[PDB]
Amino acid sequence: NLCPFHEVFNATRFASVYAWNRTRISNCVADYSVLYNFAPFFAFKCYGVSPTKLNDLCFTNVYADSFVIKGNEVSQIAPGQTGNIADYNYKLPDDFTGCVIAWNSNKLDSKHSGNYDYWYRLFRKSKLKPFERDISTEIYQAGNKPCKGKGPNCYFPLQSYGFRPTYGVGHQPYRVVVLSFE
Amino acid sequence: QVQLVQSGAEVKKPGASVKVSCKASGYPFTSYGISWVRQAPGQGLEWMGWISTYNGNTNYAQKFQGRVTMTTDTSTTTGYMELRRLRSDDTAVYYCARDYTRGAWFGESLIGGFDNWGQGTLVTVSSASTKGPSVFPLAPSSKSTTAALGCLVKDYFPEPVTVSWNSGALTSGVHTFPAVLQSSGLYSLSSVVTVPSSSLGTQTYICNVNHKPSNTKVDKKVEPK
Amino acid sequence: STIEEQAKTFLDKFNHEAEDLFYQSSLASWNYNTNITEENVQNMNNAGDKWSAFLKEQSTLAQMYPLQEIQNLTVKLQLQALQQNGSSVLSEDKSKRLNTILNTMSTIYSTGKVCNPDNPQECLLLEPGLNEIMANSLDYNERLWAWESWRSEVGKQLRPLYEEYVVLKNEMARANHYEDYGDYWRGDYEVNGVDGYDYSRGQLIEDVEHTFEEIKPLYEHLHAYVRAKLMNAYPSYISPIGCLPAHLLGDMWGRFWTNLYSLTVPFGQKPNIDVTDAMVDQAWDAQRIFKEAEKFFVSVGLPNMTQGFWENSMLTDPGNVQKAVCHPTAWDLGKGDFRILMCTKVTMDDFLTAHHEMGHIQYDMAYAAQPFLLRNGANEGFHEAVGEIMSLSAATPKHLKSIGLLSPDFQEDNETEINFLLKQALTIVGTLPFTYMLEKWRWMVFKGEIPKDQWMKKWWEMKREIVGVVEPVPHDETYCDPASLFHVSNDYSFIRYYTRTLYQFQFQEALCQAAKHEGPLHKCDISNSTEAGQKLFNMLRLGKSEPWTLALENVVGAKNMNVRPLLNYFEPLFTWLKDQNKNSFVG
Amino acid sequence: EIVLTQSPGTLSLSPGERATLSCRASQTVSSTSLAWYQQKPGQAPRLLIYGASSRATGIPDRFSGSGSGTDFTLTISRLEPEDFAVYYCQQHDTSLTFGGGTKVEIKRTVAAPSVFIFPPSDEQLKSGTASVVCLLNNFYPREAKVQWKVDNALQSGNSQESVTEQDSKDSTYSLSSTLTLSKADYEKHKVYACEVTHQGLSSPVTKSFNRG
Ligand SMILES: *[C@@H]1O[C@H](CO)[C@@H](O[C@@H]2O[C@H](CO)[C@@H](O[C@@H]3O[C@H](CO)[C@@H](O)[C@H](O[C@H]4O[C@H](CO)[C@@H](O)[C@H](O)[C@@H]4O)[C@@H]3O)[C@H](O)[C@H]2NC(C)=O)[C@H](O)[C@H]1NC(C)=O
Ligand SMILES: *[C@@H]1O[C@H](CO)[C@@H](O[C@@H]2O[C@H](CO)[C@@H](O[C@@H]3O[C@H](CO)[C@@H](O)[C@H](O)[C@@H]3O)[C@H](O)[C@H]2NC(C)=O)[C@H](O)[C@H]1NC(C)=O
Ligand SMILES: *[C@@H]1O[C@H](CO)[C@@H](O[C@@H]2O[C@H](CO)[C@@H](O[C@@H]3O[C@H](CO)[C@@H](O)[C@H](O)[C@@H]3O)[C@H](O)[C@H]2NC(C)=O)[C@H](O)[C@H]1NC(C)=O
Ligand SMILES: *[C@@H]1O[C@H](CO)[C@@H](O[C@@H]2O[C@H](CO)[C@@H](O)[C@H](O)[C@H]2NC(C)=O)[C@H](O)[C@H]1NC(C)=O
Ligand SMILES: *[C@@H]1O[C@H](CO)[C@@H](O)[C@H](O)[C@H]1NC(C)=O
Ligand SMILES: *[C@@H]1O[C@H](CO)[C@@H](O)[C@H](O)[C@H]1NC(C)=O
Ligand SMILES: *[C@@H]1O[C@H](CO)[C@@H](O)[C@H](O)[C@H]1NC(C)=O
Ligand SMILES: [Zn+2]
Repeated sequence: NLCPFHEVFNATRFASVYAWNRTRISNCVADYSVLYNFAPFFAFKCYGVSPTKLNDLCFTNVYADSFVIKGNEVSQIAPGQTGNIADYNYKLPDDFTGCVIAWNSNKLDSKHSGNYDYWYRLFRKSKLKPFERDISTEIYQAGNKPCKGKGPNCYFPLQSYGFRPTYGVGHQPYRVVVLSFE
Repeated sequence: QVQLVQSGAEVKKPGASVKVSCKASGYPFTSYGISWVRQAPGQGLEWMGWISTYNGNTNYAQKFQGRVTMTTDTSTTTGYMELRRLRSDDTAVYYCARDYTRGAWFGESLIGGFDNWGQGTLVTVSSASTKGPSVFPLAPSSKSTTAALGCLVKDYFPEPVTVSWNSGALTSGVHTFPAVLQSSGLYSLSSVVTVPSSSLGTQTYICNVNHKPSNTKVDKKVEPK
Repeated sequence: STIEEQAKTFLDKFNHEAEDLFYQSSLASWNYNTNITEENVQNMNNAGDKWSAFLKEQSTLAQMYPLQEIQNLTVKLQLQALQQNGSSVLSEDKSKRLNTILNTMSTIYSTGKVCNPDNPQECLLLEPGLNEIMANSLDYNERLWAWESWRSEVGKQLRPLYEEYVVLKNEMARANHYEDYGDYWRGDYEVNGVDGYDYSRGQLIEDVEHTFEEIKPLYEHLHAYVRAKLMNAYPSYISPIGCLPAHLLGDMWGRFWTNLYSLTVPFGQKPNIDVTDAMVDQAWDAQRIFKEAEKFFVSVGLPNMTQGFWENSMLTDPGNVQKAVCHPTAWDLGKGDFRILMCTKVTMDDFLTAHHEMGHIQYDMAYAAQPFLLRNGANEGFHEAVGEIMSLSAATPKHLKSIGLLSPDFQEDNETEINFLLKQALTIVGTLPFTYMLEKWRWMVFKGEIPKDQWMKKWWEMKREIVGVVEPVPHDETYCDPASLFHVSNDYSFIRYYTRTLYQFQFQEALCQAAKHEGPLHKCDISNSTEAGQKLFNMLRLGKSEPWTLALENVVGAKNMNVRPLLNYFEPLFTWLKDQNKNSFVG
Repeated sequence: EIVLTQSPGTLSLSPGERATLSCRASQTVSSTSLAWYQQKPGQAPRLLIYGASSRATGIPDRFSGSGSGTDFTLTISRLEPEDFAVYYCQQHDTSLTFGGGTKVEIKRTVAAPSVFIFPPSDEQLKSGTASVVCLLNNFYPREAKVQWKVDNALQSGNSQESVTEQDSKDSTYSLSSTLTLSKADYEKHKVYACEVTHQGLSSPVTKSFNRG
């Protein structure tokens, strides 16, 4: 009946960024006041609409995109933006209607011994189109002459985040939730 | 304004099955689940299971893998827990908290904990029968030993004895020990009072046992000798 | 295929894996420096061994790339910074002998206790034992004993071993299949692939020598002024033409000139701005000191510190069980992790060094957007320069009247200004004659240009032309040393300690001009000037992706390094030096 | 099936000190799945810390929590009289398990009992039963040892202990030692002794007397 926004914001485990999770919220009366009355969720930037006029739409497909990218990688979650995360990890269209509610989660997602549990692909020959999920799991390798293993010019694409608790705000695991009203 | 109406005590016997009531109020019913925790007398808390009222999903512990079932009422926002094959050690106080540890819709998990609790529910299970309290006096010794005196509520079932003294007159210096199960599988309780030395044989001390289940009210007068 | 593709990919994998492994190693070393335990010692040794093995493997993989086929400028700069050898084809036995000599020399210098004669059992350390005598004592006899013991107990033990080490350096530099091991050190200088911003190899020779030609006025004036002050201190170390040794610079080798200040005081009557008593009176602790530094940095438009800096950095020695080295270091662990390790107390010196480490952290935070190989100065020497300039700006009396730290009723005078300016001149600029003379003479020794048997003959003759040695006591020929030194003995690049001091004072006037400052440059506090902050941040943000030519030109307005701005910084002090050296005979 | 093994067992403190409780897991437990509770005597527990860091609704500032991986801690700064209750720890990283619990009692001065003794009632003998009960008045601390000696030797099986809670006013306990013997054994033996060794006492005080 009400909106399972706490089952996403107030959830325990998110997904890996290269294969980010995407939960579809529906049929709920979204009380945005729980997140709009004050500012506990850091950046609250809405692209195209206003926070005060959020009730004048229809909840056809509100795709609450849940993932952990980085502190200074939320800037690459803007419409018409390019970068390492935007080219091929998660691409947002130029004409994008939605909001970004990224909030810090340093204490929840960290490990003194090293939280090597969140992966992003680093090298790619091509680029990916918007409105396209990345759920397939092929295996790739580098160029020059065909090779095997981490040789002279051959590298493993998916490399892991450290996520030790004492990082800076720009590298701390900001749990980013992106709403795409469509 | 959180309210969690919970059912009353039970005096069931081994071999049967019972279901506990838990009425919650003051929150959107379908956005949260209901959990259950059982606590034996003089013991610690131990988990029983979790149920979501949205899609009807359940989650039980391995210790009670199959011995238990949970039902929910959506119209009255009431949760239920039913235990089967009652054993002798199944006597406990059952609590009904409000779930914020696992998501209702998604079911994955939530960062939280049981935030709002009920009142508790003592369910006593034993192989016995209703009995009247056989009150036995405890007068002070013949030698004038501040002394103590009382009346022994012995051989009574279950534990509904209300033993006042002089309709609550000498409450200054009253000790009422909790009931302890004897080796014969029957609770005996003791309640005693203390009197000064200079006023030993001057007053009248009657203990009013208001044991409602048997309606036995033997007000045995005890006076120091 | 396409060879142009397969070098930036190598650079990026290096930039991540490293960032992972370097963060691991930095965390281990940080824990050891904050928690000296055998378990953490073993863990940090394992981390350092893994880091060194990975770096050596990556260097072996990177030397494969020729420096010609790629045309992308940043890629070529990164590769040339990482295309070096060490002992790639040099024999295992010769490298093992090299390491044996190196470790033996380091042990003899530092670990080898300077056992006082007539008591071989009582073996006193060099530090802080003779450090006390050198930075503190003023007697001629004790210092003469210290110099004799140095040049005849470390000198004799270092002559043959380091002579064979210099021969090994001759052979390795010549067989390097390149110009020399000096090329190994200077490789980050050369820029190739773009016309108008390319850098040559021998261009540094001309840069250093011509800067010496134009500093020889300031060089000789400041050096002779220190000479005359030590003459007032040490009458029989300095004849009216007499020279100065190298162990009278506070530390052993002479990296910094700081400890000379007590003997070089221009105006000793008026005490300097010592805020220790003032900070005690207002009941302000170390955290308040760092908040003051943070506010100073905000005043010029630069961003202020993150909460992680306040939380994680160790701003006070724990004491009790915890044993920590009190060496200040702006520990840039990477991945946004900026910490400061220092045993901060209520002290003016702690205030200034907090500003310096804050400048280090600010520079690290400026280029955080670069890849790991580019998460450094555009060359090796930008970093300490950015660190020093902030303390220079913050130590001004005007800024301390600005923060309600001194009485506004009191007024400054030229006396305290000259005192402070000379104090900073000794501290910072003193490392340029060091680098130029000692390092380049050492390098031409490394190539083998100077004969072995004529070392001590050439050694004091350099002071016989610049300053004019007259010797009350003769010398021997079997004296040599410079290998002891930490960086020469632990495989670290060295030329950064020249570019640092040129660039910081070459940035100083460029920033103060944007601040609308009027009057002398020494008293210029850039506080309340967003223009100067923007001008500095224009270069600080570049990192190493762009050439250091563009990095310099982004502030100084010139594509090539010059020392004229440093000469104009000490313009008050330069005129004062010309007015004081009227009697000091400049040999 | 991670075991939490909450430690310590009990906690007696003074009105104004600092309170600290621990809950240590075997395997590694995520910090997002641990909570704390506070159970006043006779009432239900109430959440204090959720998520191992956050404070629940209506919880005063003196309550705090922390911990991650294998060790977790609850912290109370000021000890008001209402801050003496029962506490537990919970985890749901992998299945939901609780801790052993940690009672919080009130620390006071060492009180000594006023040991009594009572022969079985004559009306009790009119029901084919006898019972010798040994009584101890207000005493501190709770730890007290009691023994039953018949004639000269200890007995077994005929012992049912019962201890109340600390009093609201004086914060002292009350102990009831009960021995049950048939009237045949009651008249078979003559000398009855209640051997009590309380930490608040300095000797094995035995205040009992034989039939007469
Ligand atoms: C630097 O490294 C040293 C390495 O020794 C490290 O020392 C540690 O000190 C702490 C105490 O400050 C030790 O912690 C305790 O150790 C005992 C066993 O020796 C455990 O039983 C303790 O845990 C129990 O008790 C706790 C409450 O006191 C409970 O919360 C917990 O659940 C347990 O019941 C506790 O761990 C620690 O063992 C040593 N280290 C060792 C011996 O490995 C020091 O703290 C480090 N400090 C810094 C500044 O880095
Ligand atoms: C996830 O769970 C937390 C609770 O553990 C939610 O935060 C809490 O939300 C409630 C409202 O649902 C807040 O109550 C409000 O408190 C303010 C005073 O602080 C009061 O003025 C209001 O009238 C109301 O009572 C509560 O404070 C807040 N707690 C916080 C912010 O720490 C959170 O909304 C949940 N996130 C979701 C739904 O995604
Ligand atoms: C040489 O190597 C550099 C990388 O070191 C190559 O850089 C890339 O150049 C393109 C432009 O040609 C940059 O594109 C721009 O990126 C920004 C940020 O995403 C975007 O807003 C602009 O619209 C535009 O797409 C790109 O960022 C840059 N990449 C990096 C990492 O700097 C350069 O192309 C190479 N040159 C040759 C000839 O190979
Ligand atoms: C660091 O920068 C922050 C930027 O917000 C400063 O915060 C403001 O400081 C002023 C006083 O200087 C307060 O009046 C504002 O309310 C603060 N804003 C916020 C959001 O806290 C902070 O003071 C700076 N620290 C310094 C200058 O040392
Ligand atoms: C994402 O969460 C949903 C439940 O909301 C789950 O069904 C799905 O499997 C998850 N996928 C990932 C990528 O973890
Ligand atoms: C130095 O490295 C270059 C780069 O590959 C190589 O050509 C040369 O042979 C190496 N020389 C030595 C002495 O290792
Ligand atoms: C900087 O600006 C502040 C705010 O106007 C002022 O209080 C302070 O004195 C200024 N500092 C200077 C001019 O050094
Ligand atoms: Zn420095």
